Amino acid sequence: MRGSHHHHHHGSAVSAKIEIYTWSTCPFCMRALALLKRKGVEFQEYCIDGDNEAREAMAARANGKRSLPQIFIDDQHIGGCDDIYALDGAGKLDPLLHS
Repeated sequence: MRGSHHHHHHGSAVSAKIEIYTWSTCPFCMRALALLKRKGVEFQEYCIDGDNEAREAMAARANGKRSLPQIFIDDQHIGGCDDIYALDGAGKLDPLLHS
């Protein structure tokens, strides 16, 4: 296992689980995506263009909300575009990512 390895009882390597539900052409979704992209983190986008079933799945997790986008970090609902930009403005988003 040649290389420079960090040890601190990590066990199986796992990282932050970051999810965002979008319509590809929604300007608020686009703005949220840009922020996540600028952070350089790895994330999963659920592009649900025209998919009503997926929207209902989203609503079930997002406090019944059907507005877009909806963002989750480590299974916690963070909210929408304004919520994530607000967090960043307060210096609270990097810790969630989690740095």
